[PDB]
Amino acid sequence: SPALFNRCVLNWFGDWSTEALYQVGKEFTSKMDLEKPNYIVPDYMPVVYDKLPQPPSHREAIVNSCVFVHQTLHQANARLAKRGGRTMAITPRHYLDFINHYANLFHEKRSELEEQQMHLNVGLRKIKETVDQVEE
Amino acid sequence: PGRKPLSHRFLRHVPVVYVDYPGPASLTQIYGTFNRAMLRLIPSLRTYAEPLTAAMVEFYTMSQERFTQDTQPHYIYSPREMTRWVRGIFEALRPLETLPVEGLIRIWAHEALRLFQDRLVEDEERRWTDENIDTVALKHFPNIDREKAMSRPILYSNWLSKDYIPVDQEELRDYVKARLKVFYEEELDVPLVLFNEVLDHVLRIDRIFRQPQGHLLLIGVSGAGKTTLSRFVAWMNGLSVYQIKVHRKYTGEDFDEDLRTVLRRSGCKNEKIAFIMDESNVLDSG
Amino acid sequence: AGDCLLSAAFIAYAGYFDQQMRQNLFTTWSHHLQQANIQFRTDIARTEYLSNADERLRWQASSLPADDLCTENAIMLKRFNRYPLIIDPSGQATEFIMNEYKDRKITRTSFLDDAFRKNLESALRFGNPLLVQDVESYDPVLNPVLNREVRRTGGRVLITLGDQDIDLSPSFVIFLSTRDPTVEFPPDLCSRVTFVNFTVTRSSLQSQCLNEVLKAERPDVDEKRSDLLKLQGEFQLRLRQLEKSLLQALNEVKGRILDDDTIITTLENLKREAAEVTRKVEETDIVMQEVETVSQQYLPLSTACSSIYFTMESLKQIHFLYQYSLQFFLDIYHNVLYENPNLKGVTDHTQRLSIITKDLFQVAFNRVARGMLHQDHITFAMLLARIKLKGTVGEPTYDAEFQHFLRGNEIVLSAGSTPRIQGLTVEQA
Ligand SMILES: Nc1ncnc2c1ncn2[C@@H]1O[C@H](COP(=O)(O)OP(=O)(O)O)[C@@H](O)[C@H]1O
Repeated sequence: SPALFNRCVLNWFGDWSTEALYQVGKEFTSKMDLEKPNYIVPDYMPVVYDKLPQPPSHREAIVNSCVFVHQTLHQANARLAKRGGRTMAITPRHYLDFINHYANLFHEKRSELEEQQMHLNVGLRKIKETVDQVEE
Repeated sequence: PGRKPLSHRFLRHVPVVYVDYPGPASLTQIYGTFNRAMLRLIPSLRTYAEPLTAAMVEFYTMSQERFTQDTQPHYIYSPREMTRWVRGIFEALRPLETLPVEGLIRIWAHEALRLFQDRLVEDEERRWTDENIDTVALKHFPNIDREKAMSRPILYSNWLSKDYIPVDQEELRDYVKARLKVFYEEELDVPLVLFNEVLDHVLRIDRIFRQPQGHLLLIGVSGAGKTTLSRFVAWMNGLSVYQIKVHRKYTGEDFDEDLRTVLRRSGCKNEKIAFIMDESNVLDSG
Repeated sequence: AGDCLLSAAFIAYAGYFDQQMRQNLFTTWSHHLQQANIQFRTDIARTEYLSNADERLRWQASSLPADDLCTENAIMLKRFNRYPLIIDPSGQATEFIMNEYKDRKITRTSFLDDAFRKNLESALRFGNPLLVQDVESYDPVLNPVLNREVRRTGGRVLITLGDQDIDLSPSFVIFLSTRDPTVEFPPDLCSRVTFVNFTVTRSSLQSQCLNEVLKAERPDVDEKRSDLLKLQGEFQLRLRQLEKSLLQALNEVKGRILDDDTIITTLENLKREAAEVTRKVEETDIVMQEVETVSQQYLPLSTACSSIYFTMESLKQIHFLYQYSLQFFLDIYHNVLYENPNLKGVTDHTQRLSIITKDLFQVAFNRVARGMLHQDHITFAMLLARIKLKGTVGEPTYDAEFQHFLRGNEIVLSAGSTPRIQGLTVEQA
């Protein structure tokens, strides 16, 4: 409607840019433990042009991978619409859900691995005790 | 669209005339009268009223030459844009006093960005608009020194200080981070991160809310964050939010009733209203 | 971190896409994490990483088909943030999702009925699951629960629907379900749901046919591949469980030498089991190569199967009487694999494959042509001929010749049509 598009002030609030996606990725993945001192720095993979360090670290590389997979879904929809069609649009809410799934499943798997390792340690200590017992 | 041709049986009685958009001379006269009325608040800039209009008229002109409805449906321009321009400058100049021409053109450029630049889609059009703003400001006012147009931030906010003053980008970023902190605590538990353009649009929404204007139209993909930012800015400026929860058996008289509820609650009672609704709330052209 | 990212991207993004598109998306993501040196476990399988055996067995007992697509979709319905929107031509998904939520009294409704609101809030109060069909005519008052808006005031969560205010009861889940595969949802609804696609395609049917062949013809390849899938999660959980049994037994016995015989049998069984697992680990990539070789051997048959079935569905274009379902082709395929007189005593695997291919073509044509007009018999025969030509090796594709034969005879070359010899006539010329 030209009358409505003319009668007020119009603001183009487009889809989140790459920098916005990258900042969301950092802030929503801050609480998880992604520090890998022994991360061998690779080369290439330009997705976001303003990497905070020129050599990326583990956390920044993973957030870069998240923004890459979002861009990959965008490209997949573009290609699928080009060849035939039948495509549903992807919104930043999908990115938020992706990050939420990543965080929750990461905490779940890390916690179960710590539980298994702690059970392993308890078993080791108990078996050391029973070895002492059989020696006695 | 939504318009139906009149029957020839009835057109025979009624004469019709075409009132096109006012020409450059007519726009110049009308908005020069508005400017001359406006700048009498501060007598120090009365002599820069006619050229100020000329610059706005020229900017409107090449904004209309390009940006046709073929490029984008929302790319429409009317003297309504100019009246909002004048009203915004007047609202900004209302508290300002003994203002030199520096501030006059600073707010003029700010309003130019906030009317002819934020509605754009691609970056090239945005930079073309900014270049034209700078070029027109230099063309009509070449005695002014170049400290106002090259200011890239060029952002305003009443939040800091007491009246509408230019603010610093990072000094405003920290402030709005603190306010959004306090916000997510009160309603909207889901964390909100503050990046660059989200700061831009919250500033634009605040600017449109402060003026005695009627409506904000937000265009963008779903889930990007228009509604949450509108609610957040309404939270800052103390605007109550009324959301209409439509359904399948929703009818037009319900829209009439909650419309009149909004009008009474906004006019009979002085408390300000930010009435928010989406496409799902609209069903028919009524 | 890498495998977690891959799994999250799969369960959050890779919905509504057929198996080949999900696989390509996963391959692209894994290739990027390889470029980023992000340590993700190689050749990881998402079917059992996100789910151990128990709930797979429960889903199978809950009327769910054994497809990899259906397994991944059951994963998606199991772990979700946005409420799912199930797309399914058949009724298998709805039956599965009702049988899964029978204990928590899931209810049936749709958008069209006038009582949708009533049981909507009725399920909202008691935390009752709610499946609702016919998503095509979307209902807007479902918006504030899809957004999961929570007005928690006074130490208790609340929700607003229309002019009503309602108490949002925990353990409440809604599953949107549709029937028509070809529908275009608006972006506002698309953003609020995690799309789950059950539509069968060439990719999905190819996967089912290949899996069924590997189960029937070569059960040893099937057991080796199954062992490969269990190697990542299932064997380790069994190992931990029987380790816990060992620890409990040691505690109850307190390490008596008199009971050392019973305990040493358990530890020797433990050592044998561990040796078996390590032998599987040390022979893993050999097994992968062998399974890859067998899958490449049986690949053309599955492609032929998918092509034949989608040819059967396309037969409805000629005549309204040629409606065929996936169950018809599955019955044909089961008859060819098992009830085959030609496989009474054949033992050579390549010979068995060739006989299955030939008899599949024969039986499919025979069953379809029995209920098909006589003037159309040669058409479907030519279609199966094209399918074999695409599936056979050592022959050119004959794309240009077939294109001319089909539609290249309608091309503009009327200029220079010489009468030539008296035998040739104008249309012949
Ligand atoms: N800047 C942001 N940072 C984090 N999350 C955001 C931001 N903007 C929007 N969201 C998310 O979007 C959701 C609501 O989106 P909404 O405003 O309904 O989108 P739309 O206006 O397209 O309907 C919220 O749950 C919120 O988490």
